[PDB]
Amino acid sequence: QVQLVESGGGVVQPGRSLRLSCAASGFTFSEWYFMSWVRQAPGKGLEWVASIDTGSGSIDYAGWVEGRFTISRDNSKNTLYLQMNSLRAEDTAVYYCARDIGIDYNFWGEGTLVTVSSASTKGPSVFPLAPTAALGCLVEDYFPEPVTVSWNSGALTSGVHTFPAVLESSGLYSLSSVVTVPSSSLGTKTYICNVNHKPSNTKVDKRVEPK
Amino acid sequence: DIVADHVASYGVNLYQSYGPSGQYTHEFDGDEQFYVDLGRKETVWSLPVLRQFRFDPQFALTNIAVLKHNLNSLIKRSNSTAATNEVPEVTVFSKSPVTLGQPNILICLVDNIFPPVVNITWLSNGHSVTEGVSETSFLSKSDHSFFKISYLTLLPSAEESYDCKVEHWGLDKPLLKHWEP
Amino acid sequence: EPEQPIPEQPQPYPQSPEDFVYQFKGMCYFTNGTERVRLVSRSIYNREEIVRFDSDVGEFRAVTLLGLPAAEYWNSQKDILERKRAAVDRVCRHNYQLELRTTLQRRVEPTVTISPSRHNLLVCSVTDFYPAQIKVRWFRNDQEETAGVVSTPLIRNGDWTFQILVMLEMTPQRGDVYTCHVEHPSLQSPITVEWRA
Amino acid sequence: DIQMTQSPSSLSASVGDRVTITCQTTQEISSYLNWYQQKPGQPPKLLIYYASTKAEGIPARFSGSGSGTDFTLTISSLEPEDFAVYYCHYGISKVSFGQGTKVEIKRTVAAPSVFIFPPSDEQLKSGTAKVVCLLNNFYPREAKVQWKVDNALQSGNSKESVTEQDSKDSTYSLSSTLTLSKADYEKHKVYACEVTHQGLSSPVTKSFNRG
Repeated sequence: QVQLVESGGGVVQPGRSLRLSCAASGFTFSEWYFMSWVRQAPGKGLEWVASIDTGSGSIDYAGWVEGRFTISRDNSKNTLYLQMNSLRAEDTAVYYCARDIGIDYNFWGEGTLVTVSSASTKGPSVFPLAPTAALGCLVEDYFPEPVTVSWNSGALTSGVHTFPAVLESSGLYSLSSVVTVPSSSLGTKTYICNVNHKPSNTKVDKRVEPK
Repeated sequence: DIVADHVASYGVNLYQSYGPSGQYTHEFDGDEQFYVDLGRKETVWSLPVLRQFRFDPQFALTNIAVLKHNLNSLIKRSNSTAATNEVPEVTVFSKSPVTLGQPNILICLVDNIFPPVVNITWLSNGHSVTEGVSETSFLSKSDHSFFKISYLTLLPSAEESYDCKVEHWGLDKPLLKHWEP
Repeated sequence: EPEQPIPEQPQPYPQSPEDFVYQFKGMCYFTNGTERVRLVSRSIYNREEIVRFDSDVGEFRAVTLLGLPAAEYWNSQKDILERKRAAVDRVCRHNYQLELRTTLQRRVEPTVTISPSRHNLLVCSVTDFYPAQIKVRWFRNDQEETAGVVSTPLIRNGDWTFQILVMLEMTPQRGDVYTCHVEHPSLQSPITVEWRA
Repeated sequence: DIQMTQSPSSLSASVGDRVTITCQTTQEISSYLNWYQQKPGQPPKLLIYYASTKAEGIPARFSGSGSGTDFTLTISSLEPEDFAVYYCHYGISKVSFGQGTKVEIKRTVAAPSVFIFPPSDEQLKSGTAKVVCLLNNFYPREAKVQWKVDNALQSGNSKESVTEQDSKDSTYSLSSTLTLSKADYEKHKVYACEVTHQGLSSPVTKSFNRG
């Protein structure tokens, strides 16, 4: 299979530096390719950062970059790099890695969030929500933004709404995840919510049941 | 076998696994109009009256990226049938009649080039001549072979003889083609 | 607003060092200016044309067995066909307008020179001319000579100029004047070069 | 660099409608214009290449037209799974993207399934009560959620979160979270959630008493 995997994201203080990597697999950089870094600030559009010809090493940057960012590759390792310096709040975005943009049978990575903040990496506190019926999960006080809620290990999909996180006055994120459940169940079925805040290594599993 | 007053190739797109290498050019009546430098990403016009036009190098880059995909697919469907090296046919001549003292251009046509990977060098008394040396891109042929012409700016002299040296995979050793006034 | 040669687009395929070669040629054939215009887009694997788009056919045709999956898939999509059908006007007819003001207006006047060969041959070198269209004639005292006249084929120099050598085998008697008569589209009136026995 | 602008920035259309999005470039690019589609939380997906050629596997309702500086993406008959932001694109090495056009689905009026979640016993055990209120699968987005604590109207102590429009049924879901101290929570008994919507004849209240 062919895929691009971004890594190196998380939190970073303004003025500091960060180096993202995008590992390729299922093809080799030596076959001549255009590898690109495209970023997307939350709720904003796609913004191209830089491209690199794996063959000739040709580089193009967006006019706004102006030396702050450096794109590079290693054909031996099959990895694309983005070295960012003097980070600002403006650079908080999901950084995507892509192959030959605009051509059929080509790929884009899933992305990696890069949060430019003075704040500390804090973990969440998952609390259950006691209930044609509905149950829930409060995932309170965490930093940075990316958390995954899947419920009982990706088995239930229908009527599962995980709400976007809201930033509290303290500076931490908080969200709820609900699911429509049949009236007949509660004591027969054991619904558990799975929460994984990857930047703090927090895989809290809290099953919800009426008291 | 088509008959026409004029014939153009609004795309001689070429891609090879060796390198890998590519070549993008436009031809009109057998002459090279321009080529896209795929490394520098710029269009280089061959006739100066054509410099009034633009040709987006990213048109050529997208086409060569598609050819790369098709090449890979064809390597799969053909069960890796590779190109067979052809024997190039070299001919050295002059742009104008030779008059000693009067500047001239020694022309080296290397015809029947396949695959399109070749070295064309000039020699004078067994030593390589590097200044005044220029060349065309690989120009297409109807039988899907190529030709390439190399040039050497000269000031003819009775005691100065030159050679056109060609290195191709279809030759046992470098083919040296002599020219003298 | 700068004018630009429009290129033909290769279609992505569905789904001693060793070398694998691929060529895509967007051929445009023109007869009587733009009266008759034909587009032939050739896909070549190594030295074999595998699939073609001939505008006179209006469809992808597999030339070889290798071009089969591509001619079936590309033909099954009206988007691709709708596009290649237009390419005769978008690519061929469009770019000919650009040629009318530049390549089809290029004129380089020939340089006519006569020199004896080093058994009795006068060589008339007609060098550095453009377009190809040339007519060379040999005369011995205003009388045309054809029987003893041989030419080389047209020599393409590669730098947008042609060259031709027109040779005459003769028997010189004192007072004989041989004339190379060259006609070319870039000339006002024929060039006449004399050689005296 | 080449710049691209789309029209409109967003649109709302019903299932079965013909949607038309335009892209205009600052320079002639022949027919080398591509269209991407991005759904929420996913990387962009190539829809069209060469201005009008559909990518392998793309539904027949998706089409493109145009050359030079003016291009158009058409969805001949809109489906609920077509809720996404669409982007025009040019460039394999120097990459330009349009600003994006958000496509929203006009659907029939639906009413919210209201639910009220009393605070977690484990969360109260920490010092604060977060009473949650869920509004499920409603259309349109416009909804009023009023908190009542012992019939007294609340204001300035709740936050709201809305999900993105559903891909299958085109509905929204909402979570209003009332935040109170444990001391103020314990000083009252009746907790209501009055919900106002176009799909409701009269406001639906969901309430709970402590125990």
